[PDB]
Parts: sequence; C-alpha cells; structure tokens
Amino acid sequence: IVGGESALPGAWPWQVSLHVQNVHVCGGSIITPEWIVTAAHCVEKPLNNPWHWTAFAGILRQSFMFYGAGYQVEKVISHPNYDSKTKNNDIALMKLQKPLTFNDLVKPVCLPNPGMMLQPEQLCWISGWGATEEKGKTSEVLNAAKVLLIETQRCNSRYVYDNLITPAMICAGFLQGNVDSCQGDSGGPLVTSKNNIWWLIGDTSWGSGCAKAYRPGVYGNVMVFTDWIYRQMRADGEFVEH
Amino acid sequence: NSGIECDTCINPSNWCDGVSHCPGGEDENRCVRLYGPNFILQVYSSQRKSWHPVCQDDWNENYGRAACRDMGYKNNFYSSQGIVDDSGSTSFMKLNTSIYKKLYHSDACSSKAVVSLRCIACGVNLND
Ligand SMILES: CC(C)(NS(=O)(=O)c1ccc2c(Cl)cnc(NC(=N)N)c2c1)C(=O)O
Ligand SMILES: *[C@@H]1O[C@H](CO)[C@@H](O)[C@H](O)[C@H]1NC(C)=O
Ligand SMILES: [Ca+2]
Repeated sequence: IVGGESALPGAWPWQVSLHVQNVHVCGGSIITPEWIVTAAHCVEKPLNNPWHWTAFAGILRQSFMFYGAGYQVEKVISHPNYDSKTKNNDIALMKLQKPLTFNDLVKPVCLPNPGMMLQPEQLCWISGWGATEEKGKTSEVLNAAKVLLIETQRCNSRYVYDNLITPAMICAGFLQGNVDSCQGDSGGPLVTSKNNIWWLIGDTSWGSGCAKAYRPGVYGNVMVFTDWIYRQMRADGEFVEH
Repeated sequence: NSGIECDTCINPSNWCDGVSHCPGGEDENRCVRLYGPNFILQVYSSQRKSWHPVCQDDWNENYGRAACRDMGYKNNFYSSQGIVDDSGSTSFMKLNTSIYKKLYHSDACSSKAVVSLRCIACGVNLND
C-alpha cells in the first residue's frame, strides 16, 4: 500500500496474509470463518493447489506470522471465467481447514449486497502488506490507505486504462496517484463503510505501476462475483455435509 | 440473452421455481439475496421475474438460518429483525406457514416490516 499508514490492531480484521513457502504472496479478505476472498491471479498455476497456501489473520506484521499461527488453506477456487491476460474476473476463494476464531483482531468483512447505492467516488479503504513504493518489496506491517472509487467510464478513458476495465472490475484510488495498491496487496480488501458496516467492494486485482498518475488501482468487482461466491460456499457446505 | 443463462439458457419463469433445470443447478441456488446496506432479505419470484423483499410476518430465526444456509453461510447466523423496506419495492414475499418456495407474493406486509437478515457478524472494525 503506497501512500497509506500502518494499520492498527483490529482496523482490518478481515485482512489476511496468504503465504506460500513461508513468505507473503497475497492478501485476502475473511468473509466467513473458513472462507477468504482473494485474487485469481494469486492462485494461478502452480499456486492453484491449496497446499501451498497458509493464511494469517489478526497479525499485522509479517515477521509475527510464525510457524503455528497460520491457517492451512484446504480448498482454492479460482473464478471459472478468470482470464490470466485481461485479469477479468480476478477473484478466488480460499477455504481453510481450521475455521478462524473471530475476535476483535480477526473478523469477517461483509460481502456486498445488491443495491449498495455507493457514491461514484465512494471513499473506500485498501489494506495489505504490499509494496509501499512501486517495484518495492513486501511490507512488514499491514498498511491501509483511503482510496476513492473511480467510475469505470472515467477509468476506461484513453488517458487512464483505455477500455481495459471490465464490468467485473472496479477502479479505486486517485487519478493523481500517490495513494494506490501495489505488489503484494493482490487479493486484498477494497472495502467501504456504509450503514456502519464495512463492505468488501473489491479485491485487489491489478494496475499499471503503483501510485502513478492516471494509473489507479483496478479491483475485481466483488459485487458481480457475490453470486459465484454464494454458490461456491453453499456447494462446499453441501459437499462436506455428506 | 433471451432469458436466463446458466453458463444453457432458461426461461425466467423456470429460474427459481424449485426444480433444478441447469446442470449446475444455477437456476435454483441463487434465489435468496440480501439487499442494500440494511440486509433486506429478498427472494426471486419466478412469476414476476423480480427480486422481492421477504415480509417479517411469521418469520422466525429458523427461516433466516435456512435462507442463510441457502446463501452459502451454512450454520452462520447473526441477526434477523424486521425493518422498514428501503429497497424501493412494491410487491413483497409473505410466508404461508401452511426460504424460497415457502413464500408467496403479497403487496403489503402485515408487520409493515421486511426481513433484515444478517447471516454473519461482519463489517465491523475497531471504529464505529
Ligand atoms: C505495470 C507493472 C507491471 N505494475 S506492478 O508494479 O508490477 C503491480 C503489481 C501488482 C499490482 C496489484 Cl496486485 C494491484 N495494483 C497494482 N497497481 C496499482 N496502480 N494499484 C499493481 C501493480 C510495472 O511494474 O510497471
Ligand atoms: C397457502 O397454501 C395453501 C395451498 O397450498 C392455500 O391455503 C393457499 O392457496 C396458499 N396461500 C396463499 C394466500 O397463497
Ligand atoms: Ca428451475
């Protein structure tokens, strides 16, 4: 997170660090005790198998994510219509073997409901352990930044992303740059407050550079993916019911 | 793009009608929805081809737990209370005690309230 600030305990209780080979690779958003919303580019082959992935919740610092605090991922579900190249439908779901114990440090984000009537430039928040500067390294402390939604019509301008923002994609940040998501915030929460409830509006998908002018952050539209999320969670509940 | 797609196309009167018609069941698994920042419980009407708010009339927590189960939240249940409907709705889904397909269409709600179903305690951080 470029342009942001060190996150406080419980500020983003949904934010999860997803690890492969004992290092942070992607962020995630706890939506249920066992389900995590992340990006589909995060779990592209060879990381499509759940065994590589361990989830760390309620820990703000990457160095405090020790052996024994991780939650092993049991199931990785990439969006069926995810395109590696356009990164359209860049949403994935990670189930955890061990359900997460919800507290004030670990808590779910609300899945967006139809009819949120969000503002064209809705103040949203982006959290993650990603780079604090472009081409930079994974951050130690969980960072977060206020970002405003950029209407897709404005984000699809030739001077911004030139028709590369699909309906399964939402733009957030600032057209001046300075404050954006970056390497390692992938799959992380683009969340807004409404009705004193935080809503997962997007998962960190892509963007050209980090915090560059006219190059904002592009997030997978979780609203468009809610049906797929509900279907995948219900199917898992039905399958393990047996 | 003539009716409802399953990713197979379905006549919207066969969408959410109780009989699984897509091979992946997509027509019968996304029939309950929460609407708006107030979690207004909604059920899709196969007949009216529209999403409609569930009335709080004779609605108990097990019906909410069931709608929560039908939305993929399994045994997760936080809150089900009645609220004024802000979904801008004119037709409503009322319970015939004699989730979806257990409701019928009414244009009023005797309680004057729709179901606000919260399947999971989410969306709360350290700052209210
Ligand atoms: C063009 C390229 C390859 N970009 S990037 O640095 O590698 C990068 C990687 C991941 C991102 C994520 Cl996950 C989310 N958002 C981003 N961008 C933004 N503006 N919010 C990202 C940017 C470069 O190196 O020039
Ligand atoms: C309730 O169901 C029974 C028949 O199944 C009947 O009393 C009535 O038609 C239904 N209720 C309404 C008002 O639709
Ligand atoms: Ca059907």
